[PDB]
This record gives sequence, C-alpha cells and structure tokens, in this order.
Amino acid sequence: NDTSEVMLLDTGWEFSQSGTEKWMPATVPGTVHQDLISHELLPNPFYGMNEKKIQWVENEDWEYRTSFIVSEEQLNRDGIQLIFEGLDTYADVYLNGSLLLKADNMFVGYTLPVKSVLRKGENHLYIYFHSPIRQTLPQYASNGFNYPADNDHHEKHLSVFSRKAPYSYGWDWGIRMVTSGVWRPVTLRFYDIATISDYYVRQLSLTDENARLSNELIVNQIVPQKIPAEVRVNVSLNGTTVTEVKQQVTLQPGINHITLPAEVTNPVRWMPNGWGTPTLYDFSAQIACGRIVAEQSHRIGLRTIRVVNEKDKDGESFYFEVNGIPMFAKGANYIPQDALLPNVTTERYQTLFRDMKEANMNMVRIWGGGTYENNLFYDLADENGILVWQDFMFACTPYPSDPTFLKRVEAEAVYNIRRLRNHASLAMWCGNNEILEALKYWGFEKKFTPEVYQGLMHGYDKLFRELLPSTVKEFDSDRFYVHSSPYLANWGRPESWGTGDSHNWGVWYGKKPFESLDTDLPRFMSEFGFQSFPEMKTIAAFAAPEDYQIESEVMNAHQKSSIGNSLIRTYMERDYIIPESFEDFVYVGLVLQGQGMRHGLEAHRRNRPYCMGTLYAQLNDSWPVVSWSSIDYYGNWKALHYQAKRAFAPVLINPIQQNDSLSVYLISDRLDTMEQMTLEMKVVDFDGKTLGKKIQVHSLEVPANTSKCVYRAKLDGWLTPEDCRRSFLKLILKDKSGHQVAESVHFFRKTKDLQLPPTSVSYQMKQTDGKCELTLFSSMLAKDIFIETPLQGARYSDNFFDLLPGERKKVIITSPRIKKGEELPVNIKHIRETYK
Ligand SMILES: OC[C@H]1CN[C@H](O)[C@@H](O)[C@@H]1O
Ligand SMILES: [Br-]
Ligand SMILES: [Br-]
Ligand SMILES: [Br-]
Ligand SMILES: [Br-]
Ligand SMILES: [Br-]
Ligand SMILES: [Br-]
Ligand SMILES: [Br-]
Ligand SMILES: [Cl-]
Ligand SMILES: [Cl-]
Ligand SMILES: [Cl-]
Repeated sequence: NDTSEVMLLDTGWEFSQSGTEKWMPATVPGTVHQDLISHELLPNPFYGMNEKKIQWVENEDWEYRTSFIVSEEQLNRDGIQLIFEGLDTYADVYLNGSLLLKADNMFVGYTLPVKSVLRKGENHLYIYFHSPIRQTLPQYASNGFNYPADNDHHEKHLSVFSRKAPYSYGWDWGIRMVTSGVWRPVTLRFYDIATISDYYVRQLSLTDENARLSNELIVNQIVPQKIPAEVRVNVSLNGTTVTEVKQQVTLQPGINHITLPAEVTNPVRWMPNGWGTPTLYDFSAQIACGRIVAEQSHRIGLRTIRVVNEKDKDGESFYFEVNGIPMFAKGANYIPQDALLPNVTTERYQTLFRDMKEANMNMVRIWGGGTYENNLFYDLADENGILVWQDFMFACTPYPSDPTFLKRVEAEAVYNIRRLRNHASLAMWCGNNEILEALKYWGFEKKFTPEVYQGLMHGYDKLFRELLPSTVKEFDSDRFYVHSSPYLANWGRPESWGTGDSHNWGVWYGKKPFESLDTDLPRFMSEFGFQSFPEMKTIAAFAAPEDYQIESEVMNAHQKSSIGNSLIRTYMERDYIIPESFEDFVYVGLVLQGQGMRHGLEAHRRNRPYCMGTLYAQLNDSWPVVSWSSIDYYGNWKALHYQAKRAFAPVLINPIQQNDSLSVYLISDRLDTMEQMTLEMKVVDFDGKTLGKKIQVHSLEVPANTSKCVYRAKLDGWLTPEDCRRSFLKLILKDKSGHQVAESVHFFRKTKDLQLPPTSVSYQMKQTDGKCELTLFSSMLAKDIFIETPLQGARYSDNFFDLLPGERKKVIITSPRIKKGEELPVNIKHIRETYK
C-alpha cells in the first residue's frame, strides 16, 4: 500500500432504544435486530409465528455510540478521513459536537473529512437512526395515494419513499424486518498529501495482440500547497510485472484528474466459467511524492462483453457475446442471503459461489429488490468466471420521481457504478424488476385516478428512461443498460414472447404444466420458477410437528406468494401420488420442483439459438421459508440444485418425448467441436434386464455451442403402454475410442404411472473426519432417491438421482462437523416408499 494508516471502528460500540437512556454492547457492522437478539430482547425472528413479535422495532428510533483515541502524531497527519461504507438509513452522524452528515440512502458510501473536528485523546462518535417508518409517515400523508407495492407488508407502502433494501419491508419469499444500523464498515484514514478517490481502469480496445487501457484517477489533495508528484501504474500477473507506466504532475489543492494509458501485449483473456480460466491482472496505481502517499489496486479481467439486443426475424434478440463468442447464459436470480445483511459471512459468500460454479453456471442476476452487493460478492464472481447482471434497486412498484428523490437516486447510481465498474464480472445494468410490466398489466389503471396514473407513467420515464440510462452512459459507457426486466414480453401474451427477455410465470401463477416450457419459449428467460418446502432439517428450524400440514397457520405463514402451498399439491398430483405423511410430501415436493424446473432448463438450451439464456427464479433464501429457491437458507442443496447442475452440464444428452414420440438432442456449450461420436441407448426394466437390443447412432458430431437433433423414433411398434410403465431409457454419448463424455436416463411415463417395485436401498459406510463415503445398492430401480442426514449444510457428491437396478453408486458426504467414530445418521428415501 502506502504511508496512510487505517483505524477500524469495529469495536466498543454500544446501542440504545431512543428515549430509554439504557445502553448495551453492540456489534458493528450490524443491525439493531441482531443487537437485540444478542441480548435476548427479541425471540428468534425466523421461528414459528414470531414475525409479528418483532415488528415493534421498526417503530422505535435507535442510537449508536463509540469512542476512540487519536494521538498527537495522528492529529498531525495532513488529512484524516472517516468513511461509512453503509448507513441504514436515516442516520444523523455526530462527532465531537459536530453534525458531520444526515445520511439518507442505504446504498451510498460516505467519505467525510474530519481532521479539523478530531481531538487529541478521546473522541466521541454518536449516530442517531430515525425510524424509516416514522421518518416517512409524514411523507405518505402528504402523497394523497398509496403506491401499489404489494410486497411491502404493511397497510401503508412506505418502502418506495426510502432508498433502503426493498425486501426489508417483506417480499413474496421474505419476512418483514425493517432494520437499521451501520450495515458496512467504518474506517478512519490518517494520510499525507492526498487520497485516490477513484481509480477506473477503462478498457479502450482488446484484440488477441493488444489490450489498450486508460488508467483514470481522481486524486483529492488535502494540503494548501501545490505538490509535485509522480503517478505510477504497475500491471502485474501472478506477482510479476507485465507493464509499468508513470506520469509527472503537480497536484493542486482539491480534485485532480489524472489519465495514464497502458497496454498489455498478447493479453491473457478473462473467460467465463466453462470456457476457460477467469484470469485477473493486478493493476496498482500509486501517488509518489519523493514516499508513496496513496495507492489503490484493482483486479482486472481483460475481455469484451457485448449484449446484443437487435430486431430480427423472430422479434428482438437478447443475448450475450463474450470475447466475440455468443454465450448461452446459465444461472439464476440471486436475492439477499439474510434478513440481516451483516450476518452474512465471508464463508457464506464463498460457499454460494462454489454452489454456482459447481452447478455449471456462468451468470447470476442481482435482482432489484435486494442491495448492490458488497465488494466481496463481485470479487468472487470475478474469480469464478460468473457474469453479473446488476439491477438497480427498484422492484415491482412504480416509484416517486420528484426532484429530490431523483437526486438521491443519482447519488446511489454514481456511487455504485464507480464502485462496481472495474469488475471483469459486471456484464450489464437493468433499471428495475417488473415495473413497466406492473404499470401495463397489473390493473393499476383501476386503482388510481387517471391523473395519478399519468403521473406514474411519466415518473417511470424520468427515472428509468432518462436518469438511470444517462448515468450509465456517463460512468460506464461501454456497458449495456436496459430500462426493465422483462422489458416488453409478458407471460400472458404469446405475441410478445419473441421480444427480448421473459419472466414466464405461466408455470406457477398461470398454473401451466411444466410441459408448457417446451412450447412457450423466450428469446432469453430472466425469470421462471417453482416453489418447494425446504427439507425437514430446515423445517425443524422453523416449525413444530403440530404445524406439519400444508396450510396450517405456520406453513402459510412461511408462505408468502399470492397463491401458495395449495399450488404445490395441485402440481404434485399431476405427476406423483400425493404422500399421506408430511415428511414424505416434503421429499416428493423437492423431487417435483427439481424435475419440472430442469425440464424448462433443458427446453431453453435445446432451443438455442431462438433462446439464448435461462436464469431461474431463484438461487437462494434469506430465511427459512417455502420458496422458489434451489438452495435453502442453511445452504442445503434442494433437488433443483443437483438438477440445474445436470441441466447446465457443458455437454448434455437431452431425450424429449412429445406426441408419443422420442427425440434425442445433443447440446454443447463447449468451445470446440466433438467429432466421430456415438450415441448409444437401451431400454432396461426396473429389475435390470434389457428389453430388446442396444440402439446405436454412430458418426455424430456435436459442434461448439449448438443444440442438434440426432435421433427420432415413434413409441408405437417400439414399446407397448405396459413397457412404458415398467422400464427406462439409458443413454450414453462416447467418442471414437469408446470414452464416455455424457449420459442421461429417460422415463416414458409420469412417475405416478410407473409400476415401481418395492425395494431396499442398502449401503455401506466408511466415515472419517470431515468425510462420509457411502456405496448404495438396490437390485431394482429406486426412484429419485434422497439421502437425508441431520447435519445442516452437509455437502454431497450427488443426491436426488435414480439408483439404477444392480448398479452400485458411490456418494461422498462432506461436512467439518463429521467426526470419526460418531456414525452419521442417514435416512434413504425413494418414491415407491411414499405410498402403499
Ligand atoms: O412471485 C415470484 C417472483 C415473480 N417475479 C419477481 O421479480 C420476484 O421477486 C418474485 O419472487
Ligand atoms: Br481532513
Ligand atoms: Br475527504
Ligand atoms: Br485536474
Ligand atoms: Br459457459
Ligand atoms: Br462490505
Ligand atoms: Br432506456
Ligand atoms: Br408422449
Ligand atoms: Cl474492483
Ligand atoms: Cl388516486
Ligand atoms: Cl421428455
């Protein structure tokens, strides 16, 4: 780094309910809710009916205080800067009798010059958080109408007035915890001469032969004199200098703009997950005043990302081109990982990225009702090769567009754009989630006067068609912006499906069968989804045995969608026998969500290039709840996660059966063509015996980045209705020499129509520290087996798979909490067991 010193204001904090004069220890970064919980002043907010029991917190004001020492020597540094990375939300900040700041935007980092107010010895920092509810009640009263924000779970929809995480007020998968606090870190920096307020590595061009960069620095000089300095940029890879440039300047008091070109010959490109290595250069800029007074570095990925959104014969395309190659996007919508943001640990972020990488994903949407994520989130996306689609934090309701609200939004857009624009992973900006769809199709025209509706339509344009796009054009001029997701397509209107991106909620809200995903195709799927109850160990975190019915108060409850638990039963009944026990119903509901959802994922990939991506709703959960998530709050992979992994495999054999006939497609996202390939298939009954003979299709090629049909056959004359109920299709793809590159299994009937034999999955266990190895055997098919353990967060090599007749299967379960001796409890479930 440089000669500055940083003091972390992360200890010795206390908090108070205002007007009580009672102080208790606090943890910062943190939240009022966690501080109370930690003194047993709230029940577990996630347990039972306890949501209503914690609401009172949002009606109180909350105070925070800390003290720190400053030395005579520190006070003699040229400048001293206090930085709040995050204040939630209406925060009056006092230091040593000075009001430093009236903060009003959760999404903004505040940098404050404090030398002239600090004192040798003890220094006293106090922060007063006004209730976001009481702060905005007068605002609402003056408004004359209630914004149609159905996700804001209160009679008055105050959320829209505050630049605060929309989901904190509730959501259709979320608990209401309208929290407050110092949500990101506080630092004091003691420094000489200047600081680097911004360092932007702007890529000018990239070819195989050369990368041209422009290093753009904003330097804030704090002393009264003009100061000769040399600006230096070092570009290194893996600890070795690649290129180095320097510039003489004389820094003036105040802001200085410094621009140094640099080039990297024969650059090593950053590639997305599945296409190579996510190579990151180290770019370091230093200010040297004959000592390095200031330094700032960024990890930089050298790549092009173009979003192609052009009129074509099919409507309007919507796809991503990476390093000149169209890349079919495979991923999911990401939501905040906790009701209480500072509770989400480094480990939890690293684990989530591991989950995305291991599921073969190359894209995550940071959906617009959460937060602009922390720097760590983006750093991990950079180093895992995952593209980031970044919504601005507007979701599902129109918002105000008065001048002072828009000045607030402008502050947050400039802050986060400059914060995020150096990440290799950042791929596009999206003005909002679902707001134009909402304005057009959600029945507002009957909920408000014409003049108010006109006001809302004009407000939409001010923010999402003017302010936000101009801010991106200014500060991130080479990145794509689109005003809303979905921008035109609506799920109820087939005429619009060829136009940009879709949120197909035909499945779920429109009750369409999963098979509808085969015919109802988008140019890009930015949302589609299906709910499930999480597994029992998670339920046991939030419900009691008495509450084990699909619509008791508690489940209902932990159901926040406008049609809920009943829909899960409705869909289940189409394809499965509904089990009589709750635990069995939970198991099949996981299998259900997995099988139906992967059917869509497959349909989207199969239909490339018409469709160029699929991002399911949703990756993750913020609390224990029944949701569209593929990984529950405790990090347990649902069926859907293993199925998404399978559906996103770089090479996939996709058998698709419709109108009593089978097609097999070979789908590849590899960058190289596969030549001289052999598809081989056979029908095997549930006892292990082959029906007929092996079918072989030789001489197959799988070109890079294509989906292609290689086999078709009518069922009639091949299999009888009886066989379709009592066998499966095994499929394998192999190269010239017989090496297997891909396999699949196909069933010819719905699971409820299968004549599944009673059967026992036996296993042998070899348990050590951290590790559990199981070998599973069944003489007969066991359908969609779930290997269930009580260890929260335990990870599995595979799970939610069919255990084929006779064919042994190795599964490894890992967890730091696995001890040698202490045999891991294991419960193996499968479909036939769920009914008599
Ligand atoms: O109700 C399910 C989803 C519909 N689309 C929204 O963007 C998302 O936040 C919702 O959870
Ligand atoms: Br200062
Ligand atoms: Br400053
Ligand atoms: Br200047
Ligand atoms: Br990829
Ligand atoms: Br952070
Ligand atoms: Br626009
Ligand atoms: Br069929
Ligand atoms: Cl960065
Ligand atoms: Cl009105
Ligand atoms: Cl099928």
